[PDB]
Amino acid sequence: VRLLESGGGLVQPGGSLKLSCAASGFDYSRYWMSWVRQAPGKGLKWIGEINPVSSTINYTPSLKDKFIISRDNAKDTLYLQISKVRSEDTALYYCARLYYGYGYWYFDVWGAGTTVTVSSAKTTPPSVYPLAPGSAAAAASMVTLGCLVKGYFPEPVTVTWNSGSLAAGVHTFPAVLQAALYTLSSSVTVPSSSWPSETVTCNVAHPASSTKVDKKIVPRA
Amino acid sequence: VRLLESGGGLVQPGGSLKLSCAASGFDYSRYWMSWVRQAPGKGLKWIGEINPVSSTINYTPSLKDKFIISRDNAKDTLYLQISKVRSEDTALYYCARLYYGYGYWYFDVWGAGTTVTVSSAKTTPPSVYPLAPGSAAAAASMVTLGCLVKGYFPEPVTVTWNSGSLAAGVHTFPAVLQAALYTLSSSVTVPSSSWPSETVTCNVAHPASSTKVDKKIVPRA
Amino acid sequence: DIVLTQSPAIMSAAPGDKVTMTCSASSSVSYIHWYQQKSGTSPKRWIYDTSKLTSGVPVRFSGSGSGTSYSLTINTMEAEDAATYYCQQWSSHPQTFGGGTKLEILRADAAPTVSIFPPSSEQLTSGGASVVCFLNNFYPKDINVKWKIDGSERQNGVLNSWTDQDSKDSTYSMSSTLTLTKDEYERHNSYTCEATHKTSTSPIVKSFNRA
Amino acid sequence: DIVLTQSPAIMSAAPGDKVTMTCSASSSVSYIHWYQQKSGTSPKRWIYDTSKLTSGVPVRFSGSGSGTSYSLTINTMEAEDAATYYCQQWSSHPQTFGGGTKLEILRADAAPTVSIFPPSSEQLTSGGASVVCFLNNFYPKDINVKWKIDGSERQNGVLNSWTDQDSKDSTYSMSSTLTLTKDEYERHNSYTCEATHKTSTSPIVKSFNRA
Amino acid sequence: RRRQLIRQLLERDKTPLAILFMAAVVGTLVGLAAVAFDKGVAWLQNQRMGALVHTADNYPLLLTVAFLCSAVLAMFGYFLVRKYAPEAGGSGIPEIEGALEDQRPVRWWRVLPVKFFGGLGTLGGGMVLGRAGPTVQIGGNIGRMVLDIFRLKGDEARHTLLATGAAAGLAAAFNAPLAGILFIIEEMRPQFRYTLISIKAVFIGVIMSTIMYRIFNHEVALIDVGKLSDAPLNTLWLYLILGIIFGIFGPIFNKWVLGMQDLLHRVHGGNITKWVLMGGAIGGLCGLLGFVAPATSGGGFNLIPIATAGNFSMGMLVFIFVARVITTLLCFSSGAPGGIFAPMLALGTVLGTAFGMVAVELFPQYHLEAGTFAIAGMGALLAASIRAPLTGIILVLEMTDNYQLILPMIITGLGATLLAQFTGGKPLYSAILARTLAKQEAEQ
Amino acid sequence: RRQLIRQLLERDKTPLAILFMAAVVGTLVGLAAVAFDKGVAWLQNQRMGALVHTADNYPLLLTVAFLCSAVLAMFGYFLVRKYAPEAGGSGIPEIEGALEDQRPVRWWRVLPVKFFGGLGTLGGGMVLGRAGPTVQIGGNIGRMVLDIFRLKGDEARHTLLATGAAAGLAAAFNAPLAGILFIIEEMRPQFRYTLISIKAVFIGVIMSTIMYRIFNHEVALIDVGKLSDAPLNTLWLYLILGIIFGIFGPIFNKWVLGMQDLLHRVHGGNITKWVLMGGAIGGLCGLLGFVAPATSGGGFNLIPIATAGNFSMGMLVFIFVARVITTLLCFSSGAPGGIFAPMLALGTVLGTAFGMVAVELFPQYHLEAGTFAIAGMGALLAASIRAPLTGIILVLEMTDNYQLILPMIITGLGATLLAQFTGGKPLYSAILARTLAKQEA
Ligand SMILES: [Cl-]
Ligand SMILES: [Cl-]
Ligand SMILES: [Cl-]
Ligand SMILES: [Cl-]
Ligand SMILES: [Cl-]
Ligand SMILES: [Cl-]
Repeated sequence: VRLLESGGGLVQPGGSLKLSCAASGFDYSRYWMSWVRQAPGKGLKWIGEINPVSSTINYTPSLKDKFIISRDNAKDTLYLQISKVRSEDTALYYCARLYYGYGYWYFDVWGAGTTVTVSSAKTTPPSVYPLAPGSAAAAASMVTLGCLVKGYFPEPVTVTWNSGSLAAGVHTFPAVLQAALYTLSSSVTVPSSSWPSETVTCNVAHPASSTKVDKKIVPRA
Repeated sequence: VRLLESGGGLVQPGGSLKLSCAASGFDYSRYWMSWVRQAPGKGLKWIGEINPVSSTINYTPSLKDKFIISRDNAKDTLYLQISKVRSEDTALYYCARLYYGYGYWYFDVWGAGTTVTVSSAKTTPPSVYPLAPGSAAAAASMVTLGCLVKGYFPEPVTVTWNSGSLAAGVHTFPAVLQAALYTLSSSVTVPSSSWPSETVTCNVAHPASSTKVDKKIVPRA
Repeated sequence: DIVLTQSPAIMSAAPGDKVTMTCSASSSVSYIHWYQQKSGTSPKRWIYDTSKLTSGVPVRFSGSGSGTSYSLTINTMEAEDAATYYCQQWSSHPQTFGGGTKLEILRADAAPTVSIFPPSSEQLTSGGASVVCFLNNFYPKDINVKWKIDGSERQNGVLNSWTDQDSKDSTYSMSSTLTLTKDEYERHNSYTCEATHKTSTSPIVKSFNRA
Repeated sequence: DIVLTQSPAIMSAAPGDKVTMTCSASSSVSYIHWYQQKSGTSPKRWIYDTSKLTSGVPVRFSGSGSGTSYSLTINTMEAEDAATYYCQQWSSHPQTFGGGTKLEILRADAAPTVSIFPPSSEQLTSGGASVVCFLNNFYPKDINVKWKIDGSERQNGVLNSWTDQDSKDSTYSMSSTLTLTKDEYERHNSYTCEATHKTSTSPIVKSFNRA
Repeated sequence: RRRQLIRQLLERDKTPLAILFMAAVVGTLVGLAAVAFDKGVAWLQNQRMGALVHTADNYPLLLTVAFLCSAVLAMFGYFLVRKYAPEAGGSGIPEIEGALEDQRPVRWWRVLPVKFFGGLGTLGGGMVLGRAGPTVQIGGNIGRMVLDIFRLKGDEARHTLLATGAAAGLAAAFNAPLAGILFIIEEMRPQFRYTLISIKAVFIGVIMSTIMYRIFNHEVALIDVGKLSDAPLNTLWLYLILGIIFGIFGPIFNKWVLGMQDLLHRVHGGNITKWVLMGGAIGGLCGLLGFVAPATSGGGFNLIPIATAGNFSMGMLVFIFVARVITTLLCFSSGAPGGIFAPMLALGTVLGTAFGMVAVELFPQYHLEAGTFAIAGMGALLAASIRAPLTGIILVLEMTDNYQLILPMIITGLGATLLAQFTGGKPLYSAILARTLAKQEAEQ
Repeated sequence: RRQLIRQLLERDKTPLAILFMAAVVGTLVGLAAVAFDKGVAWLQNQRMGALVHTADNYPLLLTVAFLCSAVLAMFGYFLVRKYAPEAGGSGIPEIEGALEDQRPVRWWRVLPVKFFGGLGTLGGGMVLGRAGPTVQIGGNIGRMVLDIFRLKGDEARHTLLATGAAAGLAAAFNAPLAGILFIIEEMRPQFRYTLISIKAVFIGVIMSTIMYRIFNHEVALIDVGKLSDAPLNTLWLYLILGIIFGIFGPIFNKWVLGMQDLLHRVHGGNITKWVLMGGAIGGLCGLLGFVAPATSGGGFNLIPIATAGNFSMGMLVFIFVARVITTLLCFSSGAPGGIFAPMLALGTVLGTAFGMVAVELFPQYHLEAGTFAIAGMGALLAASIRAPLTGIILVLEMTDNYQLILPMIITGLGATLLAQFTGGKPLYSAILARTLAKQEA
């Protein structure tokens, strides 16, 4: 039983995007499908719901057609169209499967959800800079490294180290937005005797920008 | 309610091909799917049958695994694998849907077809040439056009006009084989006042070859 | 495995005639079926359980039989019935189909309509030179095509192909295609196509000259 | 539309401990539901119909409440109970969710590890000059970073970002990044990074000099 | 007394083999009959097309033949009743039901031909009469005809062969064996005194017929509706409510049907010609409606699926309801050889659907589907009028195949009789007997 | 006639006081039916944390696997021999007789006995149903009320006793229809008109069914999915199967009966010779419930597996006979439990088997063994207890394959058709007759 919804992404204000939700692992019919969205930081907000034969479809209180939910049971897929989008529409969009206990329905099985950023700003690859300790590095037991990933848009970026092969002592702060550009750093503490001597590489990936870069953290001259 | 079976084609003796048959327009389950093949010129010969839960599968007096019918109700698709194929295996392969009256089962809704030719040849596209009336065209009430499809293997080719939009007055002669190559022509009589003035196009398709070509019949300039 | 054998292998009668085809089983069968197959199409479930016309089957058609020998009948057949009928049983496993019976319609004379075609310009651009010549909508099927290069016989490279009776108009149409090498072709002028059919005493010619 | 408001917005209790979160409705509800949401994952249906743990929910968890006020509880909460719980009703259309409550593995104070960094040579090669300064693994989350250029205040261009409590060590880590123009930067020497956290009376400084 | 019982227990279920074997012949015959009727009825409603369509040009000429045809037949129906078998005209169940208590005769040598050909007219014409009663009655007589032709003696063979002939009949009319049996033993059987009716005998009869119906009605439900949605408990009370409504409307509809049949007795006084004419009158009337608003005329079956689906609008439902509520009375109450059993389904379906659509928009949070209520009531009008809850509930299920709705279907049809009781009214079938039984005497 | 005419006009007028009481009955029966069902399980659970505990030492396992059952099993028999002998056994013959005013409703005794009594026999692992147990715990509930509210009359005694039964059967198989069809096909005094109000039973059954729903929702008891259908050319096959059940019908009746005699010796009538022979067969069962569960326990759980065609022809016959034994040995041994449910399990298993044979016998009928597994799940009830209608409808009610109704009836009918023509009698009425005649004299 899986609920995989695509479609999300970047859209310019006044736009329109058809979010999709492919269902697998159960009988699509007999089921009431819905959508609920979680605005970054905020809570959940039910959008709508569409019964099996789609002879019923309801949306939270939002004018005429801001939303248009539908489903093609011939493809066990749930849809959601959002027109004239605005910043208030930038959130994670989940499609759930609806069921109940005594009868006061619940949101049964959720999905990963697609993100939707509604912005003017233009996509943008990121620039990755290595954060090696200064020349006056008090090389103690542990050595904190890290690499900066700035000037990109939109979210997100995925930073790993040595390709994940170095997962303990890793950090990736939340990205901060500024001047229509995102910026975040990644921390990675390792044993001093382990670093200079070996290769500490930070691998950033910006799907949107269609880029991938490996910055090798070398000691400061 | 449609039964569309693919897979067919060209295979060298001692080979194996997985014929598919996608169902649509009804509930795949509750249904006993089967296969029957028609050898060019000859009649029909039931191959096998595989109940819903596929907990039953019986073949014709075959061998070990000459045939291997199966089905993935998750894709409402019927399958058929033929191993160590031989010339006796060159025929049209239909996948039917089974049902019954009083109970003595019948082959309910037979699908399209799909052909399998066992040979050492090469899957060769066809060459399509426009057959426009000569310069001394005695342009009478009706004008007979047509296009020639030759030098392809193996069968079959589908010739339509203006995409079917012109079906009355069409002809497609049985393909003749020669030098391990097939050749056929398609006739299409239309009203003279209707042709030069309009666009008469013959669309040929050769699945095996994986090709499609539209020859526009232009007067012999 | 029952050995169903459909009596007339091929038969012809004129519409409005009462036609009946047999289907005997080697052993015993019950509740036979019949499928209709018209050229170019997969079989179609016609009659079943010996005599239950399928939703759609003209009430023209009737089913029958009993254990050892069954039959299918058309009270006053119509030309749209031209096809091959297959009786099939499954009152004994594995199921078995009959040899079939090809129904052919008898109609009044219906003289051809020839059409000569000069090899495409594109085919000539590859050494090929096919001189196609159609012969559309005739009846009977007995028709003789004969080629004449620069006013002379010729039977080498010639290939004919008839279509099968028409479901609607009950006529035949055959094509004749003479193939030559661009050169062999280019070294001639008159390319005639002579068709001889019952409908006329003097053959129907239709040639074209490269010149 | 019911106005579900989950009481504690945020809360922390050492594991094994009993913990309880409220969820008041503006009006009347019945058979409330609860969904657990761990960082990076879609909501998961925990408790429902006011108190039916879902197939899998540790029997550690307990539901409760009635009409206008409900609650969810954990007898001996574990570490893997750290998450955000969302109560939701649908005893009145349209359904509504609560503000949510966030459960965090309260742990013992941890002195923050401060690591400062001179802008990359590569970034300086483009006019940019970001002086990153990390503050890794500390508790509680309250921590104050303060920059000092050549021994002086500075709050312009500075940007901080806290991570969300570490699943494991349940500590917090926040970065502070001072951005400047290659020139603005180059015209100074001392770049200190001061961190003030409960764990100490005297802040933790960590500077470097271009010289 | 325990002395006798102990000997009776040890003597349970020993139905004479001769009896059993005859319930087989009965059920079989009932079936073939049930079919012929069913088939013949349709065949006529067919002609009644090749009539309209042939005159589809001259509109006034249509509405003319749309009246004439029904009328002519309808009349022929009534005629064959008033002049050859008055016992027929009407449901036919009250009679057989009374004949069970040895209170009315089974003039099968008369009734069979009459009721049969008689209904071909009324039904084949387009009247708002079912086919149930007609067969159930045609049934018993079949079982009686055998009882006589083989002169099987001993009340058991008269109450049993008459009973199996009934269920055989009912089952072969809705293709529902369970209902056919559960019916006899919940309504038809003499209601106040132990009886010599062998169940095991009935079954065999019912089965035999159900087969007969399966041999000719192979591959086609009477009321396909597909698996509807389910029904949470929090939406259960809504079905009680629907029942209560059916309960108060139950007896009322009974008053009407009843009185209506009196107020219609005047028009003809008892005169054969005042009837036969008033016959083709309501007949021709129906056939007209069966071309200008069919949902108001004919059997009603056909619109049950459409109704459940939610294809009819609230407006169209209410129109259909009332319209039928009228054509029904006017047709049944007019003593036409037909039934009011099936048409009652149509009303319950339609009335339920309606209830649904309201329920839906009222509580969108129950995620309702008006189609459930259309089914929770398809037999509720049977649970208030004929007050035969069990036979209904099980007849519905037997043909709507939605067991997931059994808890709701009961909670409605129960509430049905709960209010059909607490508010006057009585078994519309029992009252008809009481009257015809009382009218038997009280006139000498 | 004058009377009739006045009776017709007087039909269906059940005293509002009566009706309102069938509601309380059904309600109570329900909660009860559940608690029983819940408790039984709860125990079969402990027997797990028990085995698992000693899962290391095999002999130690096989030991506690016996002891636990035995211990409880005894506790069951004890609470019966020493507090309510009327309990021990089905419970249906009793209530059934009590309907004809031929036995008493010692509810102040039976309720606590049969209830906690069965928790032992069942909760231990015996081949005993839960049907009878509750149908009986039922009438008593409807009686307890009759008494506590002294609603006078026979109607209120035959009705509140009846509805308490259906309410009981229903809340056991979650099958209201069956619950009702049962009372009026079997339970009701078989030879004289009675004062039992149907409309009253319903309300009872319903109220309990709700009660069962309030605590059992979202999960069936026997999920089998929609099975294939059944052409008419394959109908006779079901007749055959019925005829088989019809000959084996009475026979199994003989055994069940005699076997309870041949078992009477061992204890003579002695409480200690029973209670001991109690945890004997008990501990025996619980052993089998860890070395071949298909032979032991309730049997339900293997009805699905059986219909699926998951059991081989070999394993089926093993399971048949095995159960055919544990069944007798457990029921016939006067243990407080039923033989209703376990009879299902037999019919299922016996049907399946018939199927697999039919299948390979006629591949052209495109048969599915699973259909015969269902045309017989209640056929053993149509030959033993000779209650076809209630069976047919109890199966439907929980197999949900109405497509098979025409077959199911043609089997179960043939079941009683041979169960009749070949001796035998309502295994439930014979037990009454026996217990009734052994009474006077
Ligand atoms: Cl009447
Ligand atoms: Cl009717
Ligand atoms: Cl009627
Ligand atoms: Cl007993
Ligand atoms: Cl039991
Ligand atoms: Cl029992």
